[PDB]
Amino acid sequence: GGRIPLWIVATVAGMGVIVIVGLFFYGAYAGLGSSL
Amino acid sequence: EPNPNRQPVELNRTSLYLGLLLILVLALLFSSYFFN
Amino acid sequence: MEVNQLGLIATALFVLVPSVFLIILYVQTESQQ
Amino acid sequence: MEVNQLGLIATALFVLVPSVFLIILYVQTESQQ
Amino acid sequence: RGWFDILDDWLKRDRFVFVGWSGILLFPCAYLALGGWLTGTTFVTSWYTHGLASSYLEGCNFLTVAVSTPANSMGHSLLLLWGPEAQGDFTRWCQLGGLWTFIALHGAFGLIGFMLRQFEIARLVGVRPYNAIAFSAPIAVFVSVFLIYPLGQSSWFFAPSFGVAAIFRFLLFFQGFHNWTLNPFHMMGVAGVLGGALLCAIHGATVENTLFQDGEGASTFRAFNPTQAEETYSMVTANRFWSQIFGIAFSNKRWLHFFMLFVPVTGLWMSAIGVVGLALNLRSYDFISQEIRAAEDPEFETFYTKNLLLNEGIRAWMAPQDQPHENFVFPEEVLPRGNAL
Amino acid sequence: RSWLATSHFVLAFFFLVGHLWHAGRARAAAAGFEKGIDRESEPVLSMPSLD
Amino acid sequence: SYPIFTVRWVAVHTLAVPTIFFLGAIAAMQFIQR
Amino acid sequence: TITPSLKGFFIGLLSGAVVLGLTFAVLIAISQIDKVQR
Amino acid sequence: GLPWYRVHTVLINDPGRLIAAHLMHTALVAGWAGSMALYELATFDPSDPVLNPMWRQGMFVLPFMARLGVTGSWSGWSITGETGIDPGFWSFEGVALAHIVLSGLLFLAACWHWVYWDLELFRDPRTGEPALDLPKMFGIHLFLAGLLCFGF
Amino acid sequence: NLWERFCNWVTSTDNRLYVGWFGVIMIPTLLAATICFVIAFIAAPPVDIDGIREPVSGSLLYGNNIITGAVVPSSNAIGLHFYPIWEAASLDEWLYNGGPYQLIIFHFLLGASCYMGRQWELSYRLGMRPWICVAYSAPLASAFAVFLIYPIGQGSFSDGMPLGISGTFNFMIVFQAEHNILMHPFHQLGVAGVFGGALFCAMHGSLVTSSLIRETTETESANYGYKFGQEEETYNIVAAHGYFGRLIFQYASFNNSRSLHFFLAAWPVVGVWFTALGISTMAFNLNGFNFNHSVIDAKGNVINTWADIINRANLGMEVMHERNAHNFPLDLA
Amino acid sequence: LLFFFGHIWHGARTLFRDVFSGIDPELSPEQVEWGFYQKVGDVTTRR
Amino acid sequence: METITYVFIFACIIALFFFAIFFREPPRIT
Amino acid sequence: METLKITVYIVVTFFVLLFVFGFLSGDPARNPKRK
Amino acid sequence: ARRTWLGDILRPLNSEYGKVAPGWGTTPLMAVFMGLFLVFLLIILEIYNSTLILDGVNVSWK
Amino acid sequence: AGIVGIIAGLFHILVRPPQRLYKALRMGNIETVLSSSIAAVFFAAFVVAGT
Amino acid sequence: TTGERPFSDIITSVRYWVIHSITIPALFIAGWLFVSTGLAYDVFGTPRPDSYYAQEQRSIPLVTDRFEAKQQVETFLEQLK
Ligand code: CLA
Ligand code: CLA
Ligand code: CLA
Ligand code: CLA
Ligand SMILES: CC1=C(/C=C/C(C)=C/C=C/C(C)=C/C=C/C=C(C)/C=C/C=C(C)/C=C/C2=C(C)C[C@@H](O)CC2(C)C)C(C)(C)CCC1
Ligand SMILES: CC1=C(/C=C/C(C)=C/C=C/C(C)=C/C=C/C=C(C)/C=C/C=C(C)/C=C/C2=C(C)CCCC2(C)C)C(C)(C)CCC1
Ligand SMILES: CC1=C(/C=C/C(C)=C/C=C/C(C)=C/C=C/C=C(C)/C=C/C=C(C)/C=C/C2=C(C)CCCC2(C)C)C(C)(C)CCC1
Ligand SMILES: CCCCCCCCCCCCO[C@@H]1O[C@H](CO)[C@@H](O[C@H]2O[C@H](CO)[C@@H](O)[C@H](O)[C@H]2O)[C@H](O)[C@H]1O
Ligand SMILES: CCCCCCCCCCCCO[C@@H]1O[C@H](CO)[C@@H](O[C@H]2O[C@H](CO)[C@@H](O)[C@H](O)[C@H]2O)[C@H](O)[C@H]1O
Ligand SMILES: CCCCCCCCCCCCCCCC(=O)O
Ligand SMILES: [Cl-]
Ligand SMILES: [Cl-]
Ligand SMILES: [Fe+2]
Repeated sequence: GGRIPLWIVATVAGMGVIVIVGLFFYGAYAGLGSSL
Repeated sequence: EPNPNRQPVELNRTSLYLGLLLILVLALLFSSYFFN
Repeated sequence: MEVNQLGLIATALFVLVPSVFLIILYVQTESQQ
Repeated sequence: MEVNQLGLIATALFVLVPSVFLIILYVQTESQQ
Repeated sequence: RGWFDILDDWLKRDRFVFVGWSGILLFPCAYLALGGWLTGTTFVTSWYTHGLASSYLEGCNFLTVAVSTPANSMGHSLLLLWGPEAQGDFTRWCQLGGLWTFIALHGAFGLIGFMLRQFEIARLVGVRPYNAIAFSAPIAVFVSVFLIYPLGQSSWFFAPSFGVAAIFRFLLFFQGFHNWTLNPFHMMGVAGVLGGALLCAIHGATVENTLFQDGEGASTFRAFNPTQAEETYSMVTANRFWSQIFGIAFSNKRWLHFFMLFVPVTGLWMSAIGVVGLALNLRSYDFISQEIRAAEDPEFETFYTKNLLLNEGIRAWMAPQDQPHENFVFPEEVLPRGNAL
Repeated sequence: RSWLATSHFVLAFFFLVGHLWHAGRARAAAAGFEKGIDRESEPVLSMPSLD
Repeated sequence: SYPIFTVRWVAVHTLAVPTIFFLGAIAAMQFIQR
Repeated sequence: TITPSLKGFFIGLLSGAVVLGLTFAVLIAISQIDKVQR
Repeated sequence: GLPWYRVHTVLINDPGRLIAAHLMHTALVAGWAGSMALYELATFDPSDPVLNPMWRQGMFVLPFMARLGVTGSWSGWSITGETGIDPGFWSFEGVALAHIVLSGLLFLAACWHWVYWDLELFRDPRTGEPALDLPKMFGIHLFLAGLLCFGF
Repeated sequence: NLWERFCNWVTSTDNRLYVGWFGVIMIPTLLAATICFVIAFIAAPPVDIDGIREPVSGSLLYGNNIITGAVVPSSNAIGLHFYPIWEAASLDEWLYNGGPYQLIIFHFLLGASCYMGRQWELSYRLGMRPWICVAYSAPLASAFAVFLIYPIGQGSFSDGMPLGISGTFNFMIVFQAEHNILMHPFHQLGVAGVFGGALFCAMHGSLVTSSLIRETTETESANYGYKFGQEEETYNIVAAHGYFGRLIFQYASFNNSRSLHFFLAAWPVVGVWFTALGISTMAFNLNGFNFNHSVIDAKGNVINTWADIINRANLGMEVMHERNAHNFPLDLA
Repeated sequence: LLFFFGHIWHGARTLFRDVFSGIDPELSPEQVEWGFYQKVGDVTTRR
Repeated sequence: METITYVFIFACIIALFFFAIFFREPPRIT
Repeated sequence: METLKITVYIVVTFFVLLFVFGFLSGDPARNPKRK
Repeated sequence: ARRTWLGDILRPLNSEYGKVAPGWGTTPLMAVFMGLFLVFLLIILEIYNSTLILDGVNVSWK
Repeated sequence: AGIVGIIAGLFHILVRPPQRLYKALRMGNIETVLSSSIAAVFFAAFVVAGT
Repeated sequence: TTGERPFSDIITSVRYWVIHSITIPALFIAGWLFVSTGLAYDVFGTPRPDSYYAQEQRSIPLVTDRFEAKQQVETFLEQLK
């Protein structure tokens, strides 16, 4: 039911989204499509 | 025998103002292209 | 300026015909009671 | 034929303005009762 | 009851996601269009159709990815996977731009399914179907721009590619080649869109700033009851405010909301008509009298003539790479340019 | 110079917006109608018509 | 009490499973060198 | 004669028929299973 | 009262006046066809079919007349460039005259159907209400259209 | 007391058009700007906008139409210098150097700021909530961006937006050439704002019109089912919420009318706020995203993207804009 | 294109003729609320 | 004649502005 | 030009003083509820 | 209403208003014909579009 | 197509519509004829524009 | 209200995370390996960074015929990509 608090779920999911988008910006600066 | 499907037609002053604005603005827009 | 000569009549009728149509409808609306 | 270009617009307005004036008056007359 | 009636009962059951009869057309087509765009922008190149990288796999970002149109030599081919061009080869089908026609057709039938969904739900809940009538304008825009415009032109190649920077290219192409800003139908479209944004902002602010005090909380959102019979804001006060500020004001709520319907829908329809005109290259490109005067008088200058010089620059400098099938080799000395720059 | 000028124009404009918000709200709260119009004592209903 | 596999389950997973697959793909793409 | 494009058209027609038929068969089966209690 | 954009909704339950309105529209379209053909004939230059054909002269309804077999004129020219051909009655001028006459006749029929709207044919013979049997109307019109298509 | 009577007249809510003190500033400036705009749009002589003695004709009498006519921005030789009438030797010099543009834009910006203040003032006098002026601050910020802030950043009122239709198009195209505004996220937020504003306008109108409560016959307009000042709501918000919640899903639908109308206010206002800030931040030459030659293959060959095609179009506009005004390779401002 | 809009308009007018002067003023909230009916808009499927 | 046409249409628009503001249908509370 | 300069300065000063002293003349009290 | 000679003759052609066939009638036959028509439209569209290429059918001015 | 139209016209003269299709398509309403005719008309208009 | 368990009840359940701490990383790893093994290049025909050009060429492999476009792409790929 609710044995894991929803604020923890939202915090972890948001941190994962932040990590993924930050990885995408790092890849904008590294590797393919970085102009270097 | 009068036709029983005849109906009165109405156009209020607000509708007159809106329609005149539409016609005049359309004319102002399309007059340059009509003159070309 | 070498404009289209039918431009004047086109613009004039484009103004007048729907305008007088709306004026006809409004004035006949006002005379109803 | 080299005619006056304002001839068309003059004739058109000469027809239109008094005619629509009379039509306005007639249609508003019919809607009275 | 019959299989048809039992199936109709199942399709119209109340769920989190309503399905309906229109769902059978909508959900496959819309899902496939969206999945094809994501698949194309993630994995599929434009190297053989345009000579462009257009996927995340090639190093493009979100702004520069696109599912590009097929090559010009394909013409207006439907480019079916089993069709004579791809012959069932999925890899070649992706390389030949078949994903573009896939997305365009599945999107068209998805939009048809969505308007049918609007009609079906409006019939079921007992409301008038004005939302579908309003949605006719996005359908008209999509059909005119993505279907009618390339059909008028030489091939699917000159349709918009499904991507951000590709759509920006489409905008600049229409400026350079069609003078689409000078088209009065596009002007009516701009008027409709900006007037709809104005009406949205002004109506929202007017309602929020004429609310009745129906609660003691400073945050007024709690004070509204969904089933209440009274108006939540003062129409009389709003009418007097706008009458004294602007001169004119709405006094009929129903006319106000119909007007909010009417403005952007009419704008989008006018722009679709203009796009059909551009599909046949029937442009509002030039004013003939100004051309005659500027040709015979080298001192007559307007912003319109400057815009024409800009369009000449756009065409000459973008044509070799935007249209690689023409094999345009423009030498440096033929390129129009001003002094210095 | 570009970074500082752009950032502080964004901040200055948003602070002008915030000043407008809080100035209007302070005026309405001091005058007593920041939560909306009282139904029984609507001021416009006590005013003569414009036309 | 509540059924597990519904229409909502199907729609949610048809959106979510390819989303996570594609996110893993693009995350792998971030480390590709030319 | 059967050109390769005619064979392709028949393949596409059969694929469309199969997809539509499988869709309606699944929908009819689910409707018969999960009925409405009137 | 009725708004302007709904005025013709008075015709919905009046089959006779609906027929009169359709007849008037048909008269207008046929009169347009005749007058457009006459204007094009007054402006057409037939002397150079090679470098000044009809599509260089902005002729709109002349190609549609030419498509189905009308090639000659009462003035003795033909759009194919041949001379000495007699078009009979069905020249471009003859087609335009036929359309003008048809427009006039449809105008008269429209006037008659407007005045004599109350016909027993347009009423249900069981309730006395105005009613059109639209499926059988479609059957009759489809039969007539099929006959005309087969004949054409 | 005469001053008290004048104060009572100025702040009176019984005037047909409300004046207020923001109005006592607003009315003269807007009248001056309007009169000067009409006179200049009809009859102004050509204006040397680029400062290179190549005057641009913008008025109707000098060969323009409605589409091509404009009030041409002041001379590049003037730059940011204040150029009133009394700083010119004659009116002919003032008209040659583009003085009407400065007069009109300064009077219009003052009048429009006081229009925002007047909106607050009338809202305060009527007992309303005061934030309609906050909504109006977005187009006002846009006008300030294109008429004042962009000239300030570029260093000349010649780079401000011309007061005309084709001049506006020229402003757009040159702006895209020099700043890549399409690739700027603030302009993308603005496009989202205006597209969403039109979308939500049509959506809200169609949903309210869809749920109108039957108070009329098929003969009469549905709008006559509403009477001005009626207490009862003219439409069924529960039915509209049910329709929209079945259209997408239930929790994507507003059931609170106040929340819905706040969203309608907030979306285009925030979007236009961001696009006005985009114009100002590109006025300080913080341009849109540059992805030219970003995608590079293994050997080092440039693999073109759609951004490179945009770059080709921008290069065409750049080399053709103000074709006589540049003497040096870089277009620094 | 304009006749596509005309077809949409007249199809809407035909299929929704009972409500085109406005929806029912006595429309029940249970009709548009969720879960009151098993099938949307069918009174006989009251749950 | 083109300049006269533009100015005439503009003047009619301004006159319509005047009549729509000051000679409107007065909104009456009901 | 000089006469026009002083004339415009007088007009602008008059309107600005009207604005300033109008908003110094008990403007918060000119609301329909509190005063 | 006015009775006329032509009206009397055309009267049986407008005397079955509201008459219907019971139940589903000939709807499945209509569905079969509609499917065949859709296939036919697809055929002619693919021929014009040159997706379907038939022997002896050169879709060009020739 | 003329022969097929003759046969279908004979069918539609002799065979009444199904009750299901009569109710669904509102065959007692002339506006359904207007809607379907406008649909066929714009189909034919698109066809003639393309050809 | 529609007869399904609310999303808050599901995503805060331990059973959901028992399933999904397995399923979600499995799909993430699947996509990662779909790219990193190079299967995406083969499935979709996307050029590798060493596959846009032959070593000494600067022309672009653009298809110029409708019905031999597959053969043109295969010929272009045969030329050492
Ligand atoms: C119901 C939803 C729906 C709809 C409307 C469409 C529509 C379309 N799809 Mg699509 N598709 C769908 C679901 C849908 N799809 C699904 C779920 C998938 C995943 C499997 C796909 C996968 C897919 C691919 C991979 C492709 C398409 C393509 C197309 C387009 C051309 C298809 C064609 O010509 O076949 C027409 C076929 C029919 C209309 C079926 C005819 C049915 C009637 C009853 C006749 C049956 C005759 C008989 C019983 C059997 C055949 C006789 C035999 C001799 C052969 C078309 C716009 C192509 C495309 O977009 O090209 C760019 C393409 O390549 N689709
Ligand atoms: C006055 C503010 C200001 C200014 C002018 C700068 C300027 C700069 N910073 Mg800096 N920074 C700031 C604040 C500021 N920073 C703050 C507050 C932090 C803490 C998070 C940092 C942390 C930081 C780091 C860690 C780094 C920089 C770097 C840089 C340099 C390059 C920045 C870049 O690439 O932009 C990127 C541009 C953006 C990310 C765009 C941001 C757009 C925002 C989100 C718009 C917000 C709008 C508005 C406020 C929202 C209101 C909403 C509305 C509804 C009300 C540049 C000199 C880099 C550098 O070179 O360092 C040497 C670097 O590595 N900064
Ligand atoms: C005795 C009758 C008659 C005849 C012989 C003609 C003859 C002609 N007319 Mg004409 N006309 C008539 C009556 C007639 N008209 C009437 C009553 C009107 C008023 C509506 C007009 C209005 C008119 C105009 C406006 C024009 C002509 C034109 C022409 C000329 C070219 C014809 C053409 O291209 O047609 C083209 C006809 C078609 C493509 C027919 C389309 C049929 C559709 C597809 C049927 C679809 C519905 C159907 C029921 C579907 C089921 C079919 C079934 C078999 C399965 C030709 C000389 C043209 C001309 O050159 O003018 C000078 C022209 O522009 N006519
Ligand atoms: C065969 C085509 C056809 C027919 C018979 C009808 C018939 C009807 N329509 Mg309709 N309509 C059509 C096509 C058609 N429409 C198309 C293509 C569209 C999309 C543009 C519409 C959009 C539409 C709307 C939005 C509405 C109707 C309404 C109506 C009804 C009242 C009309 C009225 O009083 O107008 C009176 C019209 C005028 C007094 C002036 C109109 C002048 C127009 C705007 C410009 C001038 C056009 C010009 C004279 C004709 C050019 C010919 C053109 C075809 C080339 C009537 C049953 C109304 C309705 O349902 O009422 C309940 C309604 O609200 N129609
Ligand atoms: C019923 C109804 C409607 C009306 C429907 C109508 C008018 C239906 C008409 C349908 C028609 C004419 C269908 C025709 C179908 C023809 C077909 C499928 C022909 C197929 C031919 C084939 C597969 C030939 C292939 C071959 C070729 C080309 C080469 C040969 O060497 C080998 C071979 C034989 C395999 C409306 C208008 C949609 C409204 C609602 C109600
Ligand atoms: C084509 C094709 C197909 C299809 C397929 C599909 C259907 C797929 C799907 C796919 C999918 C379905 C995918 C997905 C994806 C997704 C993604 C990739 C996402 C991402 C995201 C992100 C990154 C986020 C973002 C955001 C936003 C948007 C905003 C702000 C914030 C954030 C940042 C959070 C088939 C087989 C049928 C057939 C053949 C062909
Ligand atoms: C502007 C325009 C338009 C429109 C147009 C129209 C719509 C027109 C119409 C037209 C028409 C609609 C025309 C008509 C005409 C007609 C005529 C001209 C007729 C005549 C007739 C006659 C003459 C007859 C006679 C007679 C009689 C009556 C009787 C018997 C005998 C006779 C034969 C003697 C459009 C939109 C397109 C576009 C834009 C522009
Ligand atoms: C060059 C452009 C020319 C444009 C021409 C435009 C033509 C427009 C004509 C409009 C005619 C309206 O038709 C007119 O309607 C009014 C009501 O609406 C009718 O009037 C009827 O109803 C009213 C209202 O109950 C009664 O007072 C009246 O006794 C009765 O006859 C008139 O009998 C009819 O003549
Ligand atoms: C260290 C030295 C500082 C010196 C002062 C600095 C500058 C500030 C000047 C402020 C003067 C404004 O003075 C202001 O004048 C008006 C006009 O009589 C006064 O009087 C006003 O009172 C009421 C409400 O207040 C109004 O309805 C009335 O119309 C008006 O007469 C104000 O009550 C007073 O506040
Ligand atoms: C309603 C229409 C549905 C659309 C049909 C979906 C077709 C998807 C599958 C197509 C695969 C056939 C191509 C393979 C050809 C072969 O090599 O045999
Ligand atoms: Cl320029
Ligand atoms: Cl320089
Ligand atoms: Fe609203």
